[PDB]
Amino acid sequence: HHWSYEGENGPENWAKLNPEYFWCNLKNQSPVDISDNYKVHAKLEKLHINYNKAVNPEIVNNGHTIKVSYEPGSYIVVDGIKFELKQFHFHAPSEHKLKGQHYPFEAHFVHADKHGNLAVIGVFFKEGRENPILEKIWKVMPENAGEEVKLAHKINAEDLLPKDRDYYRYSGSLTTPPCTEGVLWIVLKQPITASKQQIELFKSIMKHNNNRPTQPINSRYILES
Amino acid sequence: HHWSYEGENGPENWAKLNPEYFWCNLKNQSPVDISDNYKVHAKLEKLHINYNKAVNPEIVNNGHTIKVSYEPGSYIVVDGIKFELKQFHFHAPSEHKLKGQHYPFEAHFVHADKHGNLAVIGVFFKEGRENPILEKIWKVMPENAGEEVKLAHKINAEDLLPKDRDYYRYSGSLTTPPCTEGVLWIVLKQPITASKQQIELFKSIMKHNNNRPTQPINSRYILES
Ligand SMILES: [Zn+2]
Ligand SMILES: [Zn+2]
Repeated sequence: HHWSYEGENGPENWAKLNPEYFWCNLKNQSPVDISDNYKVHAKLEKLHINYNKAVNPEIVNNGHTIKVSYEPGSYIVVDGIKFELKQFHFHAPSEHKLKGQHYPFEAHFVHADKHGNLAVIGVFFKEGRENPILEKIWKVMPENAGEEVKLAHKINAEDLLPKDRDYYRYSGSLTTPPCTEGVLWIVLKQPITASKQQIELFKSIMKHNNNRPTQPINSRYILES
Repeated sequence: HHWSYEGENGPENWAKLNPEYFWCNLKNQSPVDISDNYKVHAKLEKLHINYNKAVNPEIVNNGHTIKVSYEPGSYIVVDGIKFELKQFHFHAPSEHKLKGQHYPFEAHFVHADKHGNLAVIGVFFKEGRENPILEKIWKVMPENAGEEVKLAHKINAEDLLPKDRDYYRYSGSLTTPPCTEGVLWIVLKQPITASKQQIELFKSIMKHNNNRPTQPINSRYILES
């Protein structure tokens, strides 16, 4: 009964598939179109990002994305709370839209506080210079679902963030089942770059687009730092 | 199967009473503590309130609150959408807190667009001069649960609002079962007043407090105009 991005098990049917996926049909779902009608400017706190190197992380093709596990000890501080970075993974094209338009590629940095509350940092990619930290992961990326390899290199997830740290903030959900809500989303405004070849290798390995369609904003607003 | 504000069928157990009440345990519930920690100023549209008189409305004591039915044709316009006023009702002490403080009294004006989406305006009351609309309703409010009477007067809900129309805005839920989420909350900054007699009679008829405890803010911000 595997959920997918297409067909009878695609995103419109996710909540039907499994009693745990009831969230996918509710009112505060992600991703969203970031458009002017419901974004406002606000005085938001500076992003506090405290990342160390991950030594030899595991790289997993779970059939829906390429996921990189992160060793404990790296965190962000939001609203006073520490959220520890657990993993990051990729979507092509982007899940979030900017005024109705996709980016070719999006990375999600998934964090959890000590009670398991989630915060995700989203980073957009535009075509351009090959990203060389991406190139370390791509070189060894398992091509088939359910496969895991150990990267024999150190990597720092900070190198996959823009230097400019202005952001959008809203309250949403995981974008794959079970689609749990109460997720803090922080989407960085400035994209970084990846090569067209890096993006296309990811797409052929994924074999299909792996972005969930944007969801109704409902009674939410998006905040802009 | 019946719900209440205390005991075995009180707020922490609402979700167990009825499968339709699953919302009551999720992550975007109301009311909330309006706290400096997660409140930010923002450029928000002016409230557009277009209320006409309601001729001889029904007043119901449903065991949970005193509810006043409003005649069709009065509405607010938010984000371009017309929400028609259906009813208003009362809580003592208030449901929302400010900086951890209750007000003695709170009114909720419940609106719904043509598809049933909900917008609620909250108004705080402090103890002071008597309110003249409240006086008309209080004169004939049913004292026991399950009773209805028709008011023999016209009233305009606009006279239950403050003159100053600054507000807090956030995405939330109904505060009674089924606790549906996707509710746009608009809480007016400026309290108006009810007399000691008005507050005492309401509390006496309700027999017990009828406010839901405040709920975790989770990943939300409260916007201030
Ligand atoms: Zn993701
Ligand atoms: Zn209410």
